Amino acid sequence: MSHYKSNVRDQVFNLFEVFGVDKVLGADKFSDLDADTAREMLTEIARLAEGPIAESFVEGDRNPPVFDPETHTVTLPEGFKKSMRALFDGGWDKVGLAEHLGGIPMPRALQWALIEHILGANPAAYMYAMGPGMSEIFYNNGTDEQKKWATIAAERGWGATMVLTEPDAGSDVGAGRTKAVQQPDGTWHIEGVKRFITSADSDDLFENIMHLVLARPEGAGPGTKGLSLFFVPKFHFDHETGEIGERNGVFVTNVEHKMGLKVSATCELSLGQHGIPAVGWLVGEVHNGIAQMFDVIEQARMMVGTKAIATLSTGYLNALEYAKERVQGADMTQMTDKTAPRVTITHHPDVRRSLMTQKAYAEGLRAIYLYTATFQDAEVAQAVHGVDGDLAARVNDLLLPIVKGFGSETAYAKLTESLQTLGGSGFLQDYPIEQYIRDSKIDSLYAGTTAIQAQDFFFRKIIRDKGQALAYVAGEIEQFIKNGRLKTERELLATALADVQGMAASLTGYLMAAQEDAASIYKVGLGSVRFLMAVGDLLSGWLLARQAAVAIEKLDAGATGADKSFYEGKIAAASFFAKNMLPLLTSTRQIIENLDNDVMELDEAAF
Amino acid sequence: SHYKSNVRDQVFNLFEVFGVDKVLGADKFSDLDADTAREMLTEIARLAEGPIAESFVEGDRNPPVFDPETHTVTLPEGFKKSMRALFDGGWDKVGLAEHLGGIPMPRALQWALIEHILGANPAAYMYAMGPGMSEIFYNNGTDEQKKWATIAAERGWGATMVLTEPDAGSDVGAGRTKAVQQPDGTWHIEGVKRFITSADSDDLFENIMHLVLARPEGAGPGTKGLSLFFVPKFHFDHETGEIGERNGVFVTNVEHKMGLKVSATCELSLGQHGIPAVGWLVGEVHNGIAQMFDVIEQARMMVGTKAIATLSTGYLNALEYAKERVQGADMTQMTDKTAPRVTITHHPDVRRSLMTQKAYAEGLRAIYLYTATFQDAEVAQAVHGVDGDLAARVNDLLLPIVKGFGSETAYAKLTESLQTLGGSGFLQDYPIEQYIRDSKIDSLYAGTTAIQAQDFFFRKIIRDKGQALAYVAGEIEQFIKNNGRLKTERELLATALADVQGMAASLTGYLMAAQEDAASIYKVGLGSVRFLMAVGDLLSGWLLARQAAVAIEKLDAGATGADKSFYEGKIAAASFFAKNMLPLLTSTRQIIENLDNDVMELDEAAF
Ligand SMILES: CCCCCCCC(=O)SCCNC(=O)CCNC(=O)[C@H](O)C(C)(C)COP(=O)(O)OP(=O)(O)OC[C@H]1O[C@@H](n2cnc3c(N)ncnc32)[C@H](O)[C@@H]1OP(=O)(O)O
Ligand SMILES: CCCCCCCC(=O)SCCNC(=O)CCNC(=O)[C@H](O)C(C)(C)COP(=O)(O)OP(=O)(O)OC[C@H]1O[C@@H](n2cnc3c(N)ncnc32)[C@H](O)[C@@H]1OP(=O)(O)O
Ligand SMILES: Cc1cc2nc3c(=O)[nH]c(=O)nc-3n(C[C@H](O)[C@H](O)[C@H](O)COP(=O)(O)OP(=O)(O)OC[C@H]3O[C@@H](n4cnc5c(N)ncnc54)[C@H](O)[C@@H]3O)c2cc1C
Ligand SMILES: Cc1cc2nc3c(=O)[nH]c(=O)nc-3n(C[C@H](O)[C@H](O)[C@H](O)COP(=O)(O)OP(=O)(O)OC[C@H]3O[C@@H](n4cnc5c(N)ncnc54)[C@H](O)[C@@H]3O)c2cc1C
Repeated sequence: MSHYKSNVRDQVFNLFEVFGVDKVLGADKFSDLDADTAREMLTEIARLAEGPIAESFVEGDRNPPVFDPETHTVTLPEGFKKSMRALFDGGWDKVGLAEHLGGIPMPRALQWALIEHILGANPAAYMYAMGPGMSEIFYNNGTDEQKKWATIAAERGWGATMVLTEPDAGSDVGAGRTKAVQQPDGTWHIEGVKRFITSADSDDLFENIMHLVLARPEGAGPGTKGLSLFFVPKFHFDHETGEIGERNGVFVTNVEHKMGLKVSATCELSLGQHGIPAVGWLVGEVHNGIAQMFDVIEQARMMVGTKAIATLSTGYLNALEYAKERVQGADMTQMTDKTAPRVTITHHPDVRRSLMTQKAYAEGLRAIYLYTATFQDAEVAQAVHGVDGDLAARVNDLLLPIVKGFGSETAYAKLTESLQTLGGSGFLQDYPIEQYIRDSKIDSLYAGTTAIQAQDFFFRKIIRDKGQALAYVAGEIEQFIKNGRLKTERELLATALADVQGMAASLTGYLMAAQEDAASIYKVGLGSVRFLMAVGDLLSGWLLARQAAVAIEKLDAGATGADKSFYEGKIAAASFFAKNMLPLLTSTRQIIENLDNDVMELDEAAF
Repeated sequence: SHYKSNVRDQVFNLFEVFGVDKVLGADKFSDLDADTAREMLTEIARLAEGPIAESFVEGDRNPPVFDPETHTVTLPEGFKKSMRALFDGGWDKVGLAEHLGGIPMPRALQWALIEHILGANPAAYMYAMGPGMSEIFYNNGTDEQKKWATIAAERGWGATMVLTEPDAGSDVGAGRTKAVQQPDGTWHIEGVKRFITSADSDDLFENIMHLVLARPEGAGPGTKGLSLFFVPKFHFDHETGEIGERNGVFVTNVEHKMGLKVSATCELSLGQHGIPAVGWLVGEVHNGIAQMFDVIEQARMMVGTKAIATLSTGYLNALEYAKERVQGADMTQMTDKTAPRVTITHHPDVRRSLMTQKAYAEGLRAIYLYTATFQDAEVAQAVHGVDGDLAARVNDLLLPIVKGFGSETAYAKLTESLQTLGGSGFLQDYPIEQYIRDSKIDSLYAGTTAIQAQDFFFRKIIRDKGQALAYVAGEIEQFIKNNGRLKTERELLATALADVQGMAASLTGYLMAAQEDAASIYKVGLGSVRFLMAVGDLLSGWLLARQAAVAIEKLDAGATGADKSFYEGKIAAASFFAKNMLPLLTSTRQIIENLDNDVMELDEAAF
């Protein structure tokens, strides 16, 4: 079979046995979707991901997209286009799409679990297929007239792009110089060159593409808040019928050569530089670009983190299958006996340490993104957590930099253990892990670098939030702590919580001390990413412990066979993570408590 | 041009810190002075930065192509040009014994020279490892065999080490390749070997000497039944060296790898194509694994230096980018969206990461140069006051540090080098993504990190009765006890030293409990790799601190300009490492002190 090793068993356990998302299924917005159908959908997309979607994982890498300068188009490999079709023909492009655009209503915790499987099998496939959901974002932000266009874009399944980055404006989006010039008929002419645009062309996958392009109107202010968002389609079209018309002046001029994620065309997007204007329409006919664009950035950040977690999961499972089957060496209890029976490497403790590490973090991460997703529907947050819409929004925003930044960095780091398990064979392309790594290194970069995530997590999602969302999550962790076979984990989780509390209190000191000493703010930057990672380790230990608490209930209730084995591994993962991962936060708090600006005062030439 | 060298740091280490110049001009190195050595370093560094780094990208993008019916590989023209450059300079004969045409040199200077090739195009050095392996065959050979070794050395033949079979990788002793004795005293070798580096080399050499482990018919099991054989690709005149008829050792496969592509990694079939693979019993004694380990020691030393070289040019590339790249405002001006833009070396997190790349890069350069000062008894005497026997013991202790800690550290910290480049870090246009891909293998070949950790504990500490480790502990303890501008660094080093002693005592405890309960040995396994990494971090902080003390002396004396900056960066690096990396070992010690066999007893099906 294929490279993509699924785990719907773990998804359902999270959705149903731990977070209780089924408690909303069958009622209200999800009236016509019951718990059984949800499991069947999860099983269906997992089989589609393992088959036709994973079919072209290797081809997309070894036979990558090509730029045609004769036509300013991109060619994609045949096998990848075949997988794209399999996804369209199942309607898996309409996941969580609003009902009035042809989607099936769902809790987003379910939606992202469905999404995970595509991202584990062929992540670029899902990215090419985010058009409809970006069309919906255009709908929510559009005028009534534009809402008709957006509807056409969703129903005909046009592709879509996020167009922010320029050569001199990446994390500083506000530094972009692309301009918008208003015309007499109310349209705008966009003029500029954007860089690193995903899916900017897609060969003949779609009949049109919607480019969501950020630009600065003539005479607008500086920074992000001078920016406006424009709807710029690859082709002109009839605003009633949808009939595709004349080519619009927005062309790809180049296709990057990347370490991984190769079948994802990443292009220089040139607007107006080829003899026809790039006409764009101002979204909602208001000047509000960076706020509007962030509805899409927020989705992209959720996707990138889930992708990372999706890829660590099948990394681990590939490594496990290999370890179970590979004979090498004697049991360590028989080390000196050179006649002793050879063993499979799962008998070797460093192998078992590295499998338990991959397992605990993979499953720990899956819980986080699903937990995060239970705060994205007001109805689910109320039903499962008892929190009103405003608190739900805030905790979702708090948790996104975790899903993206902590997921980003952990999945790549732990795939090293994945590959390691294969011994020398991990370095061969014959096995999928080296590509998992190359495909995953980008997740720490696009949709905001990890540092950008950490600076958002602290400055916006905590400080500007006055600690409300952070205080709410800490409250749930404390409640689990204060409540037998779980006493030791709880003791370690209590240390870990104090440690994170320590780190937050320390950093906030450095920040508010900056008013009498401006250089103090650098200590916030020096610690922000480490603080983010600790919060991600704290959440993983907590969520993993919750899961063990339930596995104990189900075991005491008499689970047997394959179920028993599953629940037994939750206990193992939870105690391992408590004992081997969490303690390191104590020394991290202390390191953060003793930060200084020596590294800032040092002259650049001394590096 | 991708490769950024650092002769200055090498000289600073060799001369101002370790005083390797105290042997130049006397005894074995009569005819080589310190001024000459500085010149050899800067020459090979210029060659590596030019003709040898020139084909780094080409070797990767246009990797060797295998012809299966000729059993040969074609290497890309540009890489072969680099090899001839290496040859025309005698850089294939670095440290080779004088009686083989080599220039006598202390091994510390030798690995310093080699570092440049490994940084510019590591696979080029591997192809060029022939003469040094001929010197090993020489040392282990009969008088008649010594004549062959000399021919092979001065004629510049390539060479391989042939151990791995499909089901014998870490367990070399499981290998089934057989050796059949012939009436005249030769042997016919029959078997298939896997993953053999440089097993074919296009036309770079007129012969290749395969050093093959094989089990003579009727010899015992495990590694002790093995014997080493001299198996030449071509038969040759034992007197004149004239090349004769092809020997029956043919490559039947070449792997497709994640990185290090230009290095042919071949399946080697001995005796399978109707022509016998004649082999000669090296030294005409049965002592294979002992003999092959002379080469395995070399290979382990090289892999580590390779990992370290790759991180150094990784960091230096990252530093140049960060110096030139403008993005964002100073965070003391974060709120003002009209504040001047700054180069990213101003941003705390970028400076945290550069400091991290620097401290580890230069910490690891010190470790491998330190290790190399115990590989000449003459140098060990002059620089350390240590007799030949302890010198060999200390060198054996440090090799798994160089290999195990060096491989894992370089790869991980390269993640920071790529991050510093932002999105451009994911592009092939820059060399870091290849650094990563080319570097992942170092944790695997020449023994995996688990194998390194296991060698380190059981053989280099326990079987050693702890005597080498105690010597090193002494030198760290002596540095702590000795100005007061390093008082904080010394306290942190004292903690760390104690923490590592904690680890070593704990693991020794688990070993001795296995006398009464064999399963306790698993605890040693669970902690071995963490322990190895701990000793590595300790050594880096100790060596970085020694460097700071010498930089303080040199700054106090009135250093200026570029020298001043260099010395200042050593101080900042030693202080950062002590305050940001060393404390984590305390947590690690507590984790090791509390290991359990839960993860061992768990049923495999629960993973
Ligand atoms: C196409 C499918 C596949 C795509 C895969 C990935 C695609 C990409 O990579 S797209 C390029 C992604 N680019 C980024 O993510 C930018 C990363 N850099 C940052 O985020 C910086 O921190 C920013 C925010 C750009 C710094 O600019 P500032 O002007 O300095 O930001 P402010 O803090 O002043 O906020 C101003 C304005 O911006 C909105 N905003 C900021 N942050 C958020 C968040 N987390 N969530 C929602 N909105 C946010 C706000 O509207 C804010 O206004 P306010 O007055 O402060 O409320
Ligand atoms: C030329 C192009 C560049 C090539 C680049 C490298 C390519 C490669 O990867 S080459 C293949 C490398 N293969 C390995 O590294 C094997 C890794 N596995 C191990 O090392 C295992 O731990 C071994 C040692 C194979 C375990 O087998 P055992 O029989 O169980 O070993 P013992 O501990 O009982 O000792 C047996 C015998 O071997 C000698 N020995 C062991 N360890 C060493 C070390 N570190 N250094 C020197 N010699 C060693 C000893 O002679 C020992 O006998 P003794 O009675 O204990 O003295
Ligand atoms: C494969 C790929 C696909 C992409 N697709 C898209 C797309 O579809 N749409 C789109 O709009 N963009 C896209 N991008 C652009 C991507 O979002 C940017 O690369 C990313 O936001 C980082 O910007 P940059 O490359 O300019 O890095 P830089 O902004 O130059 O950052 C370089 C380094 O500086 C650090 N840094 C920068 N500013 C700060 C600060 N204020 N504080 C601390 N550290 C800082 C960063 O951490 C990083 O390590 C894509 C990029 C890639 C690689
Ligand atoms: C690019 C490349 C080039 C190579 N070149 C050469 C060459 O020139 N010459 C040569 O002789 N060999 C060469 N090799 C072989 C290489 O040395 C082996 O791949 C390596 O030693 C690991 O062996 P293996 O692949 O069989 O993996 P395995 O031994 O099967 O390792 C699988 C996993 O099990 C673990 N494991 C195995 N045994 C134990 C144990 N006892 N205790 C704890 N953990 C254990 C390992 O750490 C690893 O995580 C090369 C390999 C590669 C990838």
